[PDB]
Amino acid sequence: TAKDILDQKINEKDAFYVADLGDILKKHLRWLKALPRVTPFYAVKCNDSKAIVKTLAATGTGFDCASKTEIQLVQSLGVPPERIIYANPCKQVSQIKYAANNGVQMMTFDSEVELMKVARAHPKAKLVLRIATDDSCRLSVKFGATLRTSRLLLERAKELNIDVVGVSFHVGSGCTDPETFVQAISDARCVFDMGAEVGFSMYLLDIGGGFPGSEDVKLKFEEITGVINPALDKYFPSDSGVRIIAEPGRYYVASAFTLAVNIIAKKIVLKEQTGSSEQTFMYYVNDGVYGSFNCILYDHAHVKPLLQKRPEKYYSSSIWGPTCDGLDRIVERCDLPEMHVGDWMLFENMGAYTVASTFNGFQRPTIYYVMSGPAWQLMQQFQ
Amino acid sequence: FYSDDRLNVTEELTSNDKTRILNVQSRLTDAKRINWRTVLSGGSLYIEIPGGALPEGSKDSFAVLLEFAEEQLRADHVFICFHKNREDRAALLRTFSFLGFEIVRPGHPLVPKRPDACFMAYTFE
Ligand SMILES: *Cc1c(COP(=O)(O)O)cnc(C)c1O
Ligand SMILES: [Mg+2]
Repeated sequence: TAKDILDQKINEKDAFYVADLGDILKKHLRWLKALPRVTPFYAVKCNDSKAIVKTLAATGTGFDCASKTEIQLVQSLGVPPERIIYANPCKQVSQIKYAANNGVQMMTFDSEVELMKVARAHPKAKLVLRIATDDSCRLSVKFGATLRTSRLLLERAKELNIDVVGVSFHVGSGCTDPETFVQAISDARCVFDMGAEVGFSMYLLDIGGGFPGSEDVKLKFEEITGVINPALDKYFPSDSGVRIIAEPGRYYVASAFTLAVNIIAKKIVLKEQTGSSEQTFMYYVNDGVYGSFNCILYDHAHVKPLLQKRPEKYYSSSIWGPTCDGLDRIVERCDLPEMHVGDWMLFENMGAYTVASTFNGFQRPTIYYVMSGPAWQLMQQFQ
Repeated sequence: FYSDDRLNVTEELTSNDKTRILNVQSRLTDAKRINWRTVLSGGSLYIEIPGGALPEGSKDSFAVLLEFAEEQLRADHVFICFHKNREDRAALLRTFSFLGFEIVRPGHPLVPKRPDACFMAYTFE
């Protein structure tokens, strides 16, 4: 179920993916056991593959869409508008207009401009005020409203007769301290209360995403939820009737995908100096940082290559993309056997922010989905 | 200089050139005014991100800038252009990524040939 389809596709060019839907079902069950009070709204931007969205639709998740395209896709799979939230940090009038025309109610905002645009194109929308979180991974621009701004925006909203029904926040994947959630939740409550003073009856809490997609991280998912749950019980008890949702992205899809790339070029580099004398290799593959490896440029990610052909002396080696750009370096240094043009290399945990572009002209790599018998039975359960 | 557009949140002035240079000042209420140097070429707007940290209210400033690019300019794309050799390159990339920008492949026809620069693009629907 793992490398069998991989090897089968190796035996009988272009870099391709093998994805395990069963792993995704596992992720969903795991979410159900870890956060029983929280409804997951899958962040489509993470991986907008039709099969993923269809699987999660069948299992009954919501959908965090960020554009007309994602909304159209999700709707074209039979998903009711009630399971969709439009949560783009920066929306245009036309976008919001499309949301209004197509039945989408839940929508985020963190600014007066977004608010006035919403009042302009989508009145009677159910607004969810996005609040900022502690930035200890960092960003160059502040996202989400401060508490003061939150109050002012609430007053402005009631002033514009717009309905504010809740609060959202988004810690992000760069989190190293689960405390960041608690604080945020605390703050959300403080905003909820503010709403009560303005005359709003808020019921929707959205704790966003940022939850890890693999165990190859420092802060595990269960370690985060184990801190989230008591925070929720304290600041948002069940008796209040609060509806709690989240916007997980990488958590659902990261570990389900394995990428196979092919070595398209090869160079030998010998460093000589009298007084190291070191022989190293560098390989060029048919994918890179402008393709599936944006994470190299985004998060300075350290990906680890895996031999599809496990064996041999090991040499210091580097792996590069096909663009020959100074930034298209996938692996700076790793120990590998001497490989050849035409050999394959595998990279695991490649489901999040990898696939899909259309702008660059780079056609989406082929994906092979695999589901075991029992996994397909469990799939048939939800549907 | 030529007065291009004036809104309640923006003031744009044009500088003389072949392709139209637009100095775009955002004026958000209770927020410091922000000047962006942009260029309009081939139905696309290219915005120069200046060295150093981005000013307060850069998010809303960019929101109104984008809205101006779609509504008034009727642009097909908006480009973020910045010096590749920055210590905060990844932070910028992440930021505009959140805003909806995607990394442009070096050598793309819609991007000028400058290997010392990073480009992200935003496409309207
Ligand atoms: C980017 C983003 C996410 C991403 O979630 P991940 O689990 O980190 O992939 C979720 N929600 C919103 C609103 C986002 O903008
Ligand atoms: Mg996640």
